[PDB]
Amino acid sequence: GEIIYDGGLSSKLADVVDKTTEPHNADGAVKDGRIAPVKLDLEKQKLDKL
Amino acid sequence: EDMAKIYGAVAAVSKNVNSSVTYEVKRGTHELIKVPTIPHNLVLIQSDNGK
Repeated sequence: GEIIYDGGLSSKLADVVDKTTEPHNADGAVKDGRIAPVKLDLEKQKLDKL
Repeated sequence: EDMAKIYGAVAAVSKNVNSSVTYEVKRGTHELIKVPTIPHNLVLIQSDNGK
């Protein structure tokens, strides 16, 4: 007989990244208007500029 | 045009708000090494005749 349903494109709820990501704000449907997170080189095992 | 410039300046100072800080907690951590051999310090001294 004629084929009515033979599957199709399947929508996925989630996109799970497999790579470690740097901290970030919202950039999709929600756009964070605040300043992006500040990166600080805080903990140093050896003195650099002191 | 004057209102556009005034509203632009106000929005600029409203966008000057911090969100968060990110840093690394690494002080106090040191790299380990592996010792493959136990340092025993024993020698066996035996006479020529084995007595």
